[PDB]
Amino acid sequence: DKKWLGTPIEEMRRMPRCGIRLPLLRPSANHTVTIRVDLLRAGEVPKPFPTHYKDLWDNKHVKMPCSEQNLYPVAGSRWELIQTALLNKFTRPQNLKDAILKYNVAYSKKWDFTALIDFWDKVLEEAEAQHLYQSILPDMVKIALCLPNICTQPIPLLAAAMNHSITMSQEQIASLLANAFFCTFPRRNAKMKSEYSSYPDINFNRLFEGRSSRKPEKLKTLFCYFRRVTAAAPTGLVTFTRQSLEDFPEWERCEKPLTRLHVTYEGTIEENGQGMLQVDFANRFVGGGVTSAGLVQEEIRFLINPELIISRLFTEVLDHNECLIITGTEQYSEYTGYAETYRWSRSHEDGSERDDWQRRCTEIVAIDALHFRRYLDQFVPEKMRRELNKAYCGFLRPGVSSENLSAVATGNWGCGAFGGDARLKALIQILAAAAAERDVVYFTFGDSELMRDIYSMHIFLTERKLTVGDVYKLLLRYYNEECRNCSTPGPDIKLYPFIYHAVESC
Ligand SMILES: Nc1ncnc2c1ncn2[C@@H]1O[C@H](COP(=O)(O)OP(=O)(O)OC[C@@H]2C[C@@H](O)CN2)[C@@H](O)[C@H]1O
Repeated sequence: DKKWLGTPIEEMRRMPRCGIRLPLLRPSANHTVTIRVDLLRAGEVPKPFPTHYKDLWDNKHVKMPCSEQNLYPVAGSRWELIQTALLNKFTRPQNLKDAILKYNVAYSKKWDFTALIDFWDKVLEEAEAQHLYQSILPDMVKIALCLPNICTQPIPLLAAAMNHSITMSQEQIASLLANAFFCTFPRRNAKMKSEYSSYPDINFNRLFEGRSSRKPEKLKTLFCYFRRVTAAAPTGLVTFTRQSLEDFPEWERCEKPLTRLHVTYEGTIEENGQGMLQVDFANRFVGGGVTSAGLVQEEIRFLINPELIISRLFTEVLDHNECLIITGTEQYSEYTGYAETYRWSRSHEDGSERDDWQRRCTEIVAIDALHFRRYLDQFVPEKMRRELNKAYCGFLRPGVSSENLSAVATGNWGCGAFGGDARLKALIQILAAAAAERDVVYFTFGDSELMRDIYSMHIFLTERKLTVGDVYKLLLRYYNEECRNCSTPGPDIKLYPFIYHAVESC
């Protein structure tokens, strides 16, 4: 045999149908809202609040390109320079390189534009190139230069240990991302920077470097988005929430029972996870290498739903106890392949319903696993506890009862690029979801043996009525008996065989 095992997917909970009704949208101490809630209507472009541009240039807010404090030593206005540079007509790729470098002179040797030049000159056909420089690029410039009429309210940084939300319009995000494309955000470039060293890259200069064969596919994917959002203004909202928990369960003592499992070797988190909490296998610097050379699970999601990318403008590097939750991003592209075989396939028309805040009914959580360079390192209790607490923070929704929480749509978190063991991580996610009172929908991404192994272990543990704490104690025993005093690189016996023996022996 079967393509899926466990509980039928029809019997799992989904949004917004399992959704609480939303409370009224309102600005508060822990929620920044950048549009007029009183004027928010389905099918209408949201109105910025406030009506006129207000600037903050300080250690707690985004440094906007259009700030009067964005100055260049000649002090002149850098925003005036950006406007003059970008309002020239482009007919050849050198023109675009030269424009970006007019307000980035310190990087005129360091930033390579080979990928941009090759895309324009050596990938596109003539009519496609013409469309790019006659239509798409000038439309992008115009939405970028409208920034102070669109993003009128200062955007707070979602800094370390903040529990805070930002809700902004898809139109505001389009203007911001056009700016990132033209690399206009100040103080976000120097490799020896201080203020923003703990923030991800936002400006898109590394998208334009080198000769990776995947750069044309990343550019096709982003130009699909920019072509659609400059042609017809998008009408919905997107919320970005930083969440930080203080109190974690005492896992060894947790008496909660396991929840339900559906596990399948067909399908993906993004297509088969509708109405479910969709996991992003993140970097602690959210978005990973999306605007540089990365092209695995996180980067692909950030390309096909590009509104995710703007999280990099204001989300500080995640600590152990933190996650980011993004609600309302839209899917603009379809893809084939993965990593070095990734291709843009076509435009996607998102058919998601919107909630009462005009957000697409798509909820994504970024949780970063640890990057293990040795196999045995992940079985150390400290490290197991770390992964449990991370996943718990991602799954937990303080205030909300269990019957209003959708299933988690997840899979082989930490077990590709980050070197984790899928059988351990599967159990870690099962326990975290149990403590958060959510069911699990687990995609094994073509591994049919792994599907049968996860199913068999879950139903073994469930039938014996083992608690979260019972299971965690078995993890601690595997560590003590097979890993702690182990000389060799791999242990003598595997986790699942150990568990079956320990329980059946008792
Ligand atoms: N779309 C997908 N749906 C379900 N599973 C997927 C999907 N895409 C990839 N996978 C599976 O998930 C595994 C792990 O994906 P990776 O992206 O390598 O994740 P992980 O090891 O946590 O690496 C984290 C870093 C940090 C990110 O910025 C970039 N990659 C892959 O080896 C596949 O088996």
